[PDB]
Amino acid sequence: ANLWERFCNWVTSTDNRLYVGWFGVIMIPTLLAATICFVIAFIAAPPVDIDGIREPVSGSLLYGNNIITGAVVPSSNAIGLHFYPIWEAASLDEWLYNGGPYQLIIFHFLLGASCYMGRQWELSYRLGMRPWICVAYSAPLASAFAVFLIYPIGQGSFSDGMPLGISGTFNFMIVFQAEHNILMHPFHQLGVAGVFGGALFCAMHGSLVTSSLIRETTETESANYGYKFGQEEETYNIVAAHGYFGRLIFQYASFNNSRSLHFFLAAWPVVGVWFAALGISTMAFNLNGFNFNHSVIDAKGNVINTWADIINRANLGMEVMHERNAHNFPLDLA
Amino acid sequence: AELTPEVLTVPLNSEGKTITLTEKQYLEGKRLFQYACASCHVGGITKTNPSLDLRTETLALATPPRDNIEGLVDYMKNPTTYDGEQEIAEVHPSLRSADIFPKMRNLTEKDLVAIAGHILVEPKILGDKWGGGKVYY
Amino acid sequence: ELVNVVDEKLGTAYGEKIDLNNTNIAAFIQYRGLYPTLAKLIVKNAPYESVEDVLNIPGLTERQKQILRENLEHFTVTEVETALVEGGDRYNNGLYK
Amino acid sequence: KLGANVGSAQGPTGLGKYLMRSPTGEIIFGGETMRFWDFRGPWLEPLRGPNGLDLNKIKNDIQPWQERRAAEYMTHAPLGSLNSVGGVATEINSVNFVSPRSWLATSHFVLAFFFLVGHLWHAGRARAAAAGFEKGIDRESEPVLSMPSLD
Amino acid sequence: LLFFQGFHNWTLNPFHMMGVAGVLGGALLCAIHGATVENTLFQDGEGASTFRAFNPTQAEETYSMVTANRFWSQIFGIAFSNKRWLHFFMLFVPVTGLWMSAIGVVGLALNLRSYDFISQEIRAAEDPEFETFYTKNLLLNEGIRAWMAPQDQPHENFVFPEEVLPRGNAL
Amino acid sequence: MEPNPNRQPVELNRTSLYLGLLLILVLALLFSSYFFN
Amino acid sequence: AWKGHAVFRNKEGEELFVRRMPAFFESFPVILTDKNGVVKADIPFRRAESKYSFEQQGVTVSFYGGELNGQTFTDPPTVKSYARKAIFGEIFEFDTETLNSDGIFRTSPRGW
Amino acid sequence: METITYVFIFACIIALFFFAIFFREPPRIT
Amino acid sequence: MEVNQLGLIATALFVLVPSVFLIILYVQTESQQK
Amino acid sequence: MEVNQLGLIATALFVLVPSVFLIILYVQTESQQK
Amino acid sequence: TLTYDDIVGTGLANKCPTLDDTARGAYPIDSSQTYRIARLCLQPTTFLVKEEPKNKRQEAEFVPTKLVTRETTSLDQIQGELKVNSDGSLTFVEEDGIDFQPVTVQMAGGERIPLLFTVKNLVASTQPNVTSITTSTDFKGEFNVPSYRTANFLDPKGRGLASGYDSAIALPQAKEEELARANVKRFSLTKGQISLNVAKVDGRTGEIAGTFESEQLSDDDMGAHEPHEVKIQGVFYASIEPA
Ligand code: CLA
Ligand code: CLA
Ligand SMILES: CCCCCCCCCCCCCCCC(=O)OC[C@H](CO[C@@H]1O[C@H](CS(=O)(=O)O)[C@@H](O)[C@H](O)[C@H]1O)OC(=O)CCCCCCCCCCCCCCC
Ligand SMILES: CCCCCCCCCCCCCCCC(=O)OC[C@H](COP(=O)(O)OC[C@@H](O)CO)OC(=O)CCCCCCCCCCCCCCC
Ligand SMILES: CCCCCCCCCCCCCCCC(=O)OC[C@H](COP(=O)(O)OC[C@@H](O)CO)OC(=O)CCCCCCCCCCCCCCC
Ligand SMILES: CCCCCCCCCCCCCCCC(=O)OC[C@H](COP(=O)(O)OC[C@@H](O)CO)OC(=O)CCCCCCCCCCCCCCC
Ligand code: HEM
Ligand SMILES: CCCCCCCCCCCCO[C@@H]1O[C@H](CO)[C@@H](O[C@H]2O[C@H](CO)[C@@H](O)[C@H](O)[C@H]2O)[C@H](O)[C@H]1O
Ligand SMILES: CCCCCCCCCCCCO[C@@H]1O[C@H](CO)[C@@H](O[C@H]2O[C@H](CO)[C@@H](O)[C@H](O)[C@H]2O)[C@H](O)[C@H]1O
Ligand SMILES: CCCCCCCS[C@@H]1O[C@H](CO)[C@@H](O)[C@H](O)[C@H]1O
Ligand SMILES: CCCCCCCS[C@@H]1O[C@H](CO)[C@@H](O)[C@H](O)[C@H]1O
Ligand code: OEX
Ligand SMILES: [Ca+2]
Ligand SMILES: [Ca+2]
Ligand SMILES: [Cl-]
Ligand SMILES: [Cl-]
Ligand SMILES: [Cl-]
Ligand SMILES: [Fe+2]
Repeated sequence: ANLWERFCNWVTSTDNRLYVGWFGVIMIPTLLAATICFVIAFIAAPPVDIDGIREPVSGSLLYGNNIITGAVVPSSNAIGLHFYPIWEAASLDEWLYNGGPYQLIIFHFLLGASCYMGRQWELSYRLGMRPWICVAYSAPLASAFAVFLIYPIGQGSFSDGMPLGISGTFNFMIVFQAEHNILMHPFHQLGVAGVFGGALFCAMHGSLVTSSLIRETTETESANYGYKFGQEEETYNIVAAHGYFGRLIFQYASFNNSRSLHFFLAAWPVVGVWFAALGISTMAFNLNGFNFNHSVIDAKGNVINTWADIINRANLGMEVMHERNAHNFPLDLA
Repeated sequence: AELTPEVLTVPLNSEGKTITLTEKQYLEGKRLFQYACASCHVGGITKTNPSLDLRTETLALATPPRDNIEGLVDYMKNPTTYDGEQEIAEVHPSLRSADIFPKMRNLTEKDLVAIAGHILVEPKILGDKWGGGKVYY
Repeated sequence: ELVNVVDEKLGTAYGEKIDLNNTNIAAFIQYRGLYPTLAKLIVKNAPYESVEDVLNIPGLTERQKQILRENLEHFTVTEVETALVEGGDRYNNGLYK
Repeated sequence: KLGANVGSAQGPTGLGKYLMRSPTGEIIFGGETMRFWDFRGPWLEPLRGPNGLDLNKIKNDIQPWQERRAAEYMTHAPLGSLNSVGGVATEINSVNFVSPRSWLATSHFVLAFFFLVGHLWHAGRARAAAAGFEKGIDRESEPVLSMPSLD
Repeated sequence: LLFFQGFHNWTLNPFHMMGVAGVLGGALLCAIHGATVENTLFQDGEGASTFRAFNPTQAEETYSMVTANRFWSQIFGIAFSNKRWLHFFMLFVPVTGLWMSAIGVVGLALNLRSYDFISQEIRAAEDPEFETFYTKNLLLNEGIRAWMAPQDQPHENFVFPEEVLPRGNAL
Repeated sequence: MEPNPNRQPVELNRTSLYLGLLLILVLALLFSSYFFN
Repeated sequence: AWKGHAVFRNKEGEELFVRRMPAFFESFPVILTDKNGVVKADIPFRRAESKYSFEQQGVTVSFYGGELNGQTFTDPPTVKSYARKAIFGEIFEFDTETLNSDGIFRTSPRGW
Repeated sequence: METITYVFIFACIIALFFFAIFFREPPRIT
Repeated sequence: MEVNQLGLIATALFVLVPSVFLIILYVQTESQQK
Repeated sequence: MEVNQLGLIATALFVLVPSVFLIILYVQTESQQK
Repeated sequence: TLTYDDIVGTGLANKCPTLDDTARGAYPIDSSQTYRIARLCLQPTTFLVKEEPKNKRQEAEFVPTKLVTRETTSLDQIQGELKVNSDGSLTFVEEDGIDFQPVTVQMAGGERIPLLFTVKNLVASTQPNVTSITTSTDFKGEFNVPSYRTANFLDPKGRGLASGYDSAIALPQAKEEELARANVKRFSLTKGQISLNVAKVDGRTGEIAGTFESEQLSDDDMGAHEPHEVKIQGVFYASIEPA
């Protein structure tokens, strides 16, 4: 057993408190770098010329933000999709003025999270599990890729990537709605069905299983002590639960098969959020939401407004106001 | 409200002679306008030069006047600057420059008349929406 | 002490007529025969001590001089306002439809 | 055409309204399109010099075919709705247009993504099947039960 | 939705935010739980489609809690160990979230908004170089209100002349 | 992991709680004027 | 104190009325109409094509009652200021130093 | 002092991550 | 009066931190087997 | 910045009071026999 | 003889052309001919900002700064008239070109100074009797410095001069006096001075190159605060040609 052999054995060990793994060998350093840079930037970075018009936006705490307003501000529109590592800058001060931290953090993060998914496969394999947890995780990951990488590629600038902050996230959403009418896009609608539905089935499932807990405890103790970790007996009555649910809707809307049920629980939100991710990722190439502006006309030819037209008025407000100093020409073409 | 013959009656020439368009004429004019013009002139504005619109009052004050059928048809054959000083067929779609603006190629006199009629009738329907831009959307 | 000079200029003839010394060129579309040829000449040869000085622009045709004469009533002149004429704003003032 | 000196027109931000510099100095178009200065096209390159866009070529050498082409492309930008209403998201119905580039880009991003998912699915499944636990954990030989506690 | 953004600045409201956490967290739990059970199943049949190998009356758990726990302990650092707590928590997160959003909306009934940060406004009013995403989003809101109010609140008979409409350069 | 033999339970009886609370509160009543200044 | 009732007039002496702020709006434009609701004056955002500026329309304000009773103001800044206050209804003088007031509306105990 | 507060609360949360992971009550099979 | 603002937080913590300490000790003493 | 002066103590107490509560409960649980 | 693809991305596009050490000759000036500068290029290499002392009676120094807006700083493609005056001096009258760059430099401690680096409306003249331009020839002149932002620019609360709110709308019932300087936007217009020192002359080609120092005010944020005094030093290139 030479040294490389033992190194590989430790890396892939199923006994480490946290699994390292080969994916983890990339994950750990990239995630540490992204995290460290993020915390430092979020606390102390100077304002960032996000839209490349020498109009620097302050994102950090020390420069006048709170938790809700603060952000790591996207790199300059002057940079576009150009790679801006620290060593391309003349100085750290230039690097900061132009939003370098943003690129360091999002590239390291995306690599890191990709390896996080890989790692989920990897440990599933080392433990003799079936492998598809990582596929469930692909949905939020794909979303992150959508707002941090794909959308910037489609619009030609990381300055249009989502900001690393709460309010910056809202800014991103609002401008997105202006430029894509995302609410009227069936993929975003599927995404909403996914997360609303996921919340619903989450509560539903939780409540039904909780409802059918087999009595194992007294009134003066938590029912949870009624389940012992690793016990072979199922801790609730799935037949009683199925009976209740079938009666609540009708006999056949219900799952009596736990495997089929849990698969449904995985699939509904995962698929929905996949479609959300693809909504952002295809709206990245400006294939946008349904446009029914002035779709309904009377006999003379008067426009008869629908709610779609009111939406359009709102969108117009967003459009004309966003990045109020950045456009010189009448069409916002990216 | 409906699209009445009165609505469909527009100036044919500068001398104040009118012409009454058919509903068929109006609709074909709309179709042809969308096919050959709307890419720049959607809603009556001008995307590659927003300073000049297709409002009737604007066409009236153009040189020569373009607020009637023959003015507009003429423009579609031989477009000029707003003051009449320059002929701009080279950068503006016209029968004269249908060689470089191919969508103009198979257009008949009747077609141009229909387009002209669309341009004149539409503000009578939409009012300020026509040439008004996003403010009036 | 502190004054918005643009709002102020709106209280002069600048708010009533085409200021040959300040107004953005698109205003010349208001009247027959002025845009773009004469508009370009006028904006180019500004400023003018009086409206009638616009008749003296080098190269004007006789017909152009007639057209200008027809439109003196729609013109004015006021002091050149830096804020209105810097940035090439007389040719493009960031306003479209 | 209206008489502007486009090389010297200062935009509201202080950057040139029509022309500015890229981060490495090249003369490029101003406004948001500063992000797109890497663009190269047969209609634009005649105006290009060693230092980027050439002000003299811009003043003297712009042919009408170039104007035509720029107007055409400006008015056929790859922006449009799912029901093929051409233009920005707030545009009114009138133009039936969605660019082929949008259709092809979006279709193939969707397909490439679901194929990434497919790769994860069948790769993980292939590993699990080659090792013999793709159908679940053997109750009589549960691997984790033979591993020391994490803590 | 768009109205609540423009007039109430609803996204800035901590009760809405708790709502979002509850909903997205619920979705997260739904997905992660489903996937976990499905990928820690015991082999209880010979079929490669593993759905048939379950019996509703069976006394045994169909998946391994112990293996799932080790997996998540090593992936994420922590893991459920108690099934009862897991499922109760699946009730608790989205339900609590929706309740909080309800509280926020009750505030909005009175225009009792989380609309501004006063310190932000004092600084920005005094200092025309100070900018954050918060002030940017307020500009967006002002846009929404001005451009949508006349057609959205027709009973008010709003007439906003072009010149008063808030608009940035060119657009 | 094997248990550490040096562990000891800790105590605070009620009288000590009362004395302690009295000390803290009275110290606070004394020093607060100076904290406000 | 009540500053008195503000009456706005244009250069022609027509009485003008400031459009009041609805409770929904955190901020509101300044718009003045005649008795029939026709826009006669406003405070423009973009100036370049303004037609209704106070300067152009020669807007003045006269007060009746209250501290400003019998006074008229004609300089556009001041008239504009009082118009801004007019979107809030009747105009008042406030002590803002005593409490270090920040100028942002708060609800009453009815609200709370 | 606002900044100090934000950073303090955050720091506490990270410390808690540390204890909740490495000094958890270890799960035990029966 | 123009007091030190921190006075308040200073006083509050000054009371709460040690008091809490005591309360913790006391309570965990009472819960110990009798 | 011009922040609400009571923010600090409000936050401090917001953290400290319920946390302490939990800590008390936890510690007296651990001190119980078995 | 470089092309755009040789140049792009190198940083070279922001550099002015250079003359060899062989170019120390003289460029014959014929009073009868009419002259033009076909290309004036000014490449800044150093931005210095005058510190603003506390006692106001201590000598203020120009301190070094860090450029943070990258290689976007040079003036070029500037052309203008080259007049022969009665006393035999030459006067360059700037007609057109890329004759401004917004520049932001950063002072020790982090303060950022934006400025409109410019030679707009430059009029610069030599000493008399310049029979031939030599490495002893030089230009001195003045230029205009308009507001760093032009009139449409809106501040982060949407206030501006030619557009925007005219008040602080997030503070509806605040007293306006204390906010006047921020609410009422003002458009600056000042003067700068420049000296061009010819260090090299190729008399065959009429190409000259040398060093410059200009002085001007920095951005004043549309009247919100006081500008800073800036000194810009660098190299220049000009091609003289009879027109
Ligand atoms: C590479 C794939 C591709 C692309 C980019 C296009 C693009 C186009 N097609 Mg073509 N076409 C395709 C495949 C494609 N098509 C196929 C497979 C068929 C046979 C049905 C056709 C038959 C066809 C006809 C008859 C016509 C077109 C037309 C068009 C044009 C208008 C499209 C439109 O309006 O759609 C409308 C949009 C939709 C219908 C939305 C589709 C959304 C789908 C259902 C989402 C699916 C995502 C993913 C696959 C789902 C995975 C499920 C998950 C759970 C795993 C556009 C240029 C039109 C044209 O202009 O011709 C000149 C036209 O008339 N196409
Ligand atoms: C990250 C994205 C995100 C997420 C996850 C949420 C999440 C939420 N939003 Mg928020 N929202 C967002 C972004 C987001 N929002 C943004 C950017 C804005 C702009 C500011 C808004 C503006 C907004 C508004 C204006 C409101 C919300 C509300 C909510 C909550 C609604 C929960 C719900 O299910 O109601 C669904 C409704 C119910 C559950 C009621 C009962 C439904 C019954 C049981 C249905 C019966 C159906 C029956 C069978 C008939 C079927 C018929 C069929 C034919 C159709 C939820 C917390 C709502 C809220 O806070 O409520 C307090 C709300 O009013 N949001
Ligand atoms: C300006 C920036 C500067 C930053 C500098 C930071 C450098 C840190 C280097 C310090 C090295 C020591 C620390 C180890 C502590 C530890 O975790 O041990 C825990 C255990 C114990 O080690 C086990 O220890 C056992 C023996 S003994 O206990 O050590 O004696 C042994 O048997 C076993 O093999 C071994 O795995 O180790 C493991 O479980 C395997 C390694 C787990 C690796 C954790 C990586 C974390 C990645 C974080 C990604 C997210 C980032 C943000 C999250 C909020
Ligand atoms: C195949 C279509 C791809 C999209 C749906 C995929 C379903 C799985 C995706 C969710 C993964 C969650 C995490 C893994 C969860 C997990 O581990 O799954 C486990 C579950 C059971 O695994 P088994 O090993 O028993 O079966 C899979 C293979 O081994 C084959 O036997 O997988 C399936 O049931 C696959 C069913 C595919 C049958 C085709 C599905 C078609 C769905 C159509 C949806 C269209 C909606 C349009 C909008 C309305
Ligand atoms: C490579 C490493 C990657 C992981 C990095 C670190 C991840 C940290 C994970 C959370 C650690 C702290 C958990 C404390 C709490 C703790 O120890 O819980 C422990 C608890 C144990 O569950 P059991 O089933 O064992 O408990 C049952 C009975 O004991 C209940 O009485 O876990 C859960 O309840 C799961 C649901 C909570 C999930 C909470 C997730 C929170 C995510 C972060 C949210 C806030 C972020 C703030 C940003 C500033
Ligand atoms: C920066 C981080 C800061 C961490 C903060 C932690 C702070 C810890 C605070 C320590 C508080 C100690 C309180 C012990 C209080 C206490 O436990 O008393 C009772 C205690 C009796 O101890 P025994 O040996 O009897 O043991 C009994 C055991 O149950 C005690 O644990 O005596 C002492 O502790 C010695 C010192 C007594 C001195 C107390 C005198 C009080 C007199 C009242 C004075 C005020 C009235 C004046 C009127 C003029
Ligand atoms: C479609 C065939 C089409 C018509 C019809 C059309 C009409 C038109 C008119 C009547 C004018 C004059 C407007 C006025 O007030 O005097 C005018 C002016 C311009 N147009 Fe046009 N036009 C049609 C097609 C197109 C297309 C496809 C474009 C875009 C490439 C375009 C653009 C313009 C421009 C620019 C002008 C102003 C030109 C100038 O005065 O210098 N038009 N159009
Ligand atoms: C584009 C570049 C193309 C280059 C041309 C292709 C060259 C490819 C050469 C691949 C070499 C791989 O060599 C690989 O090395 C490792 C480590 O020694 C071996 O690993 C082996 O030894 C280690 C150390 O004892 C053991 O822990 C491990 O279990 C065992 O498999 C692999 O079994 C061997 O296959
Ligand atoms: C923000 C400011 C807050 C300040 C917080 C101060 C923290 C104080 C921590 C106190 C720790 C108490 O430590 C706790 O002591 C008790 C006994 O003393 C121990 O209890 C042990 O002894 C008792 C008595 O024989 C046994 O019944 C019990 O089974 C055994 O575990 C606990 O295992 C230990 O956790
Ligand atoms: C330009 C001079 C105009 C002076 C009159 C302003 C409107 S009135 C003014 O409003 C303030 C709130 O903004 C009050 O605090 C103050 O008491 C009152 O004087
Ligand atoms: C571990 C330290 C990481 C944080 C260091 C922050 C950058 S360092 C910081 O920069 C500021 C602006 O230039 C200066 O005002 C300040 O004096 C200086 O300390
Ligand atoms: O950067 Mn952010 O936002 Ca996508 O559009 Mn264009 O650019 Mn800008 O404007 Mn709209
Ligand atoms: Ca104050
Ligand atoms: Ca010299
Ligand atoms: Cl924005
Ligand atoms: Cl632009
Ligand atoms: Cl108009
Ligand atoms: Fe379950």
